[PDB]
Amino acid sequence: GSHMASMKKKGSVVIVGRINLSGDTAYAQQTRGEEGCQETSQTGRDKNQVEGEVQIVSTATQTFLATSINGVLWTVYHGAGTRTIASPKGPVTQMYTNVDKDLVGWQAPQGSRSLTPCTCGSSDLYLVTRHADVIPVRRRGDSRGSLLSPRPISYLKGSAGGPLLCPAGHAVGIFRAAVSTRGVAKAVDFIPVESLETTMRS
Ligand SMILES: [Zn+2]
Repeated sequence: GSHMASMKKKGSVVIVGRINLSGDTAYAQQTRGEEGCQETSQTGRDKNQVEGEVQIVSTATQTFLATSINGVLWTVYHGAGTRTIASPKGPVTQMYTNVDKDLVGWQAPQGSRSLTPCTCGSSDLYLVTRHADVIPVRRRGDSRGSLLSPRPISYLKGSAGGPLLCPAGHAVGIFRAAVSTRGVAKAVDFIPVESLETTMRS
């Protein structure tokens, strides 16, 4: 049994900022502070204007990234779970949920812009972090790339759900997890865009 009257629900994922990639300079912009984030997570009602391809998103416990590709805002299951996302009309249910791929998605919010999936086959990639660093990554397999310059795992914490891009700025994948030893990240695991395309039926 249980005390049914006191049963709580997890809040929505809330967009709290974006990574601006539109000019020649990448930078993180915050669009909501912590108090507003908490309120918005509970109501699921977010009237803020959305712009851009890469959103900074938060739950009650974590902050990470989400990336629009082909009109779907994608992120990692390990960050978002099965949560709704806050929107101007209230909570929006996930359109895709795949724990096996560590992948979830919602319909892309009005005002967002989407990346296009890469078709170039290039192995020279670029990872965009939550701090708007653009880090060169050499692709090493279907789902892995090496950092040209290794760094402490702290640097990548909170970047899950962000994009890996080809030289032409098309989406190659979604960052999933760092590969590290003794706290040093030398590589990254990612969800390849073809996996998203198959999920979408595109
Ligand atoms: Zn490409």
